[PDB]
Amino acid sequence: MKVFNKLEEWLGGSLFIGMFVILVMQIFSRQIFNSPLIWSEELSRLIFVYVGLLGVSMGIRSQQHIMIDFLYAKFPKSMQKIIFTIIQILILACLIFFLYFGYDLFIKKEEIEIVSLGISMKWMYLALPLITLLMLVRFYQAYSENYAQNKVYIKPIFILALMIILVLIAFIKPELFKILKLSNYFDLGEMTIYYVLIAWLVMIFFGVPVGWSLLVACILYFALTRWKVVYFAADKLVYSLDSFSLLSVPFFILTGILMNGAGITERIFNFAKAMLGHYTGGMGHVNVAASLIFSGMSGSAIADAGGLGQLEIKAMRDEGYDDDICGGLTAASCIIGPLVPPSISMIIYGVIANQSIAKLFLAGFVPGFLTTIALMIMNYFVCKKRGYKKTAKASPKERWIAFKKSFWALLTPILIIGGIFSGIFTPTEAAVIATFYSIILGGFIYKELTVKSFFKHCVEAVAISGVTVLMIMTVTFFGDIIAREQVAMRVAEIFIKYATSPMMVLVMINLLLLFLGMFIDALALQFLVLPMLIPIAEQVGIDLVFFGVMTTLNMMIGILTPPMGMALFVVAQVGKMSVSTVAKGVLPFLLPIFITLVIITIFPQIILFLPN
Amino acid sequence: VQLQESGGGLVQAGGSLRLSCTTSGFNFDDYAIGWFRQAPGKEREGVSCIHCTAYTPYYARSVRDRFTISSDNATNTVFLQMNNLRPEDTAVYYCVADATRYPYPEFYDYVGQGTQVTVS
Ligand SMILES: CCCCCCCCCCCCCCCCCCCC(=O)O[C@H](COC(=O)CCCCCCCCCCCCCC)COP(=O)(O)OCCN
Ligand SMILES: CCCCCCCCCCCCCCCCCCCC(=O)O[C@H](COC(=O)CCCCCCCCCCCCCC)COP(=O)(O)OCCN
Ligand SMILES: CC(=O)N[C@H]1[C@H]([C@H](O)[C@H](O)CO)O[C@](O)(C(=O)O)C[C@@H]1O
Ligand code: NA
Ligand code: NA
Ligand code: NA
Repeated sequence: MKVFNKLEEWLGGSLFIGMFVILVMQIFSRQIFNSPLIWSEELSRLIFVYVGLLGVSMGIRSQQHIMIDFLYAKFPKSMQKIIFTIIQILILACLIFFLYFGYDLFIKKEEIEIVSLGISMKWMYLALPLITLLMLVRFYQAYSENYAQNKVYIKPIFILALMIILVLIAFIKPELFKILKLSNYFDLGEMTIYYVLIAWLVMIFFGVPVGWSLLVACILYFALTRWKVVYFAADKLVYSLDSFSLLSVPFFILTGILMNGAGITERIFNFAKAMLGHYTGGMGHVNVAASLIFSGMSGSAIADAGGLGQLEIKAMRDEGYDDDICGGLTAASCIIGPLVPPSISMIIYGVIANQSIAKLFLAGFVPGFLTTIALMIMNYFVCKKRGYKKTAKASPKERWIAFKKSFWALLTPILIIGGIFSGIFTPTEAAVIATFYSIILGGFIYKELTVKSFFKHCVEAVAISGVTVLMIMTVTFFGDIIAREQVAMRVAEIFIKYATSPMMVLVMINLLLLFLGMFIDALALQFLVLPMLIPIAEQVGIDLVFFGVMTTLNMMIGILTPPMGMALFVVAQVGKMSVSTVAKGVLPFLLPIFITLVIITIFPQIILFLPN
Repeated sequence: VQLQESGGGLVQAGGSLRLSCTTSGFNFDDYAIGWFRQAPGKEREGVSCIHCTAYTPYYARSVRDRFTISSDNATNTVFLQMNNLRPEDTAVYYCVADATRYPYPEFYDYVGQGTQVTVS
């Protein structure tokens, strides 16, 4: 049918709306009057497990899980089909692992009780084997399309036969899999983790998605050493999503969608263009100020670019500005988004590094302002050098009309930044209240958000968060494997041997990150270098909150370096200009970002003031 | 394969206990040896192991930097020195050994009698 093809959409959207209603009810019933709800947080997390797995299924269907195509794209087309076929087979193996070891967890936890809900801790573990049945469907469909475009090599009836045969064997005669147990053939000793690492990099640079490559590495490690333990480690695939902090990822995404779509990001631009814009090169000041004001609501740089680039480039080209600077400044000012709170990069860091997210937000607040000031100064110098004509000052009436129109919008950051700092809201409650306020703004104060549009925004927020949920729940699985083998300790010993002072350690880490971000995306790198770099930073005495801020700023540079820059591509799309023009025009504005990175690296006390 | 524990009992907060495990019946160097902990009413948790990891002994996150595991491969003995014992370490410590050298002491094949450690 068609209601089955669009099933995760209407199921995840409805579950997300229900979770949002439960959380807002909890917040109101706890703040307005003293009557806390005991069943709200656990019910919300139970719903979010299903929501995240439905998002993962959507990502499997759309083939929109993060991969590294730097070396894969350079392969000849004839040799590019065998690799893709092997990648599809590996994804199938991961899905069968999910199904079998989720059914085992579901059947092994029928006696554990959820104290607040009074329900068994299996309705949370029922999600993994259940949604996987959808994933095996959406996978096969996704394969059937690939053979239609000459992208795979095996006819999609042999894949179906293999899938059903493997599922039947898994649920009937699992012992037939003991042939594949690699510990019966290879005895690599205690140095197996370094053979499942070079075999994890070979997969990661051959085009296998990050989330699936991590799981294949875990499978290889547990097959080579001892399979009997994988039954107990697989639990990390489920309770990693039972996190109250992680709920702030699909909400902070949604509050970045309900503002571009509800037209609240244009009133802010009008306010910035009214107050500023009559300065020396003020059409770049309005750009940076709009980015700064919008960074208090969104948490992604690509959202900032896609929501403000057309307006900013149009306003700048209505004043005679060159194409290069128009495309470069609107790309360089994106990075203010994931720095000023809220930010999804810092939420991911706090999840991976087990750090407080409120303190990460407070720490990253200041570098956002520093970067904004540096970008404004560099833009002023560039414009005064190029001799752009100063635009006439707006009348004292337009500057007030714009503010009066875009007045309720400006209060959104005060809810978040002033709510987390004051201690009234936890970051997840801040996300829920911000989403509720954005709904009120776009539906009852500005009257531009319908119900179908709101549901579509919820569905696409679920879809976007589902591609990070998979990586979260597989990096949690891989991290314990990599941390019991003490690999980070060995790498830290090597780093200290080659770099003596801790400042040299910071410099070398920054250089490695800068080199890698040129060819690797900022999201396919946070789950590749951070899980191993965080323990090294902890060992060499680096503060983890400061390290998180520094790594976020170092990876936000990576979307501007033009071997592979997402911000450059987005700005090129929205500005109707070549990627090369944007890449060449952003070079003048990389210098202030480097200056900010240096002065926060060698002055750590700047970052750690608001948290402390 | 036989493993017998030694040392234990009750101490205050920071008693710096010293558990020992005298083991026989195998090759001391080819077998990964270690200790795991089971609380009075909790799932077993791995504590430490030698010969498991390639370079350095494995330590649990909550026993790191205050537990040290040492070898005595002349009398075939494994020592676990615990310092700064928090009142949450009241449990039973079991000495384990396994032919597979991987840092998972709670899933090791062989296990000793165990010793009660109380911290008040
Ligand atoms: C046209 C050509 C196309 C080729 C297609 C190839 C298809 C096969 C691909 C792999 C299939 C998925 C494997 C991963 C998921 C495994 C599912 C769980 C299996 C399982 O638990 O079996 C145990 C035994 O198997 C075990 O002991 C597990 C061993 C296998 C685990 C994975 C090993 C790595 C993958 C192998 C790579 C090399 C070969 C590649 C072809 C249980 O048995 P029990 O008695 O212990 O439990 C029962 C008492 N509790
Ligand atoms: C973003 C993607 C990844 C970014 C980083 C890599 C980018 C470029 C990729 C090219 C490869 C660069 C080097 C990485 C090697 C990873 C595996 C290290 C293990 C290794 O090969 O040496 C071991 C020696 O142990 C030792 O004494 C050395 C241990 C060194 C451990 C380093 C592990 C890093 C894994 C990557 C994590 C991400 C980066 C974090 C810094 C075992 O030797 P063998 O068993 O192969 O012996 C072969 C003879 N039979
Ligand atoms: C577009 C893409 O593939 N990756 C981008 C991700 C995704 O938008 C993710 O879904 C949400 O973090 O966001 C960034 O990390 C960000 O703005 O901070 C930049 C990165 O280039
Ligand atoms: Na932000
Ligand atoms: Na912008
Ligand atoms: Na780049």
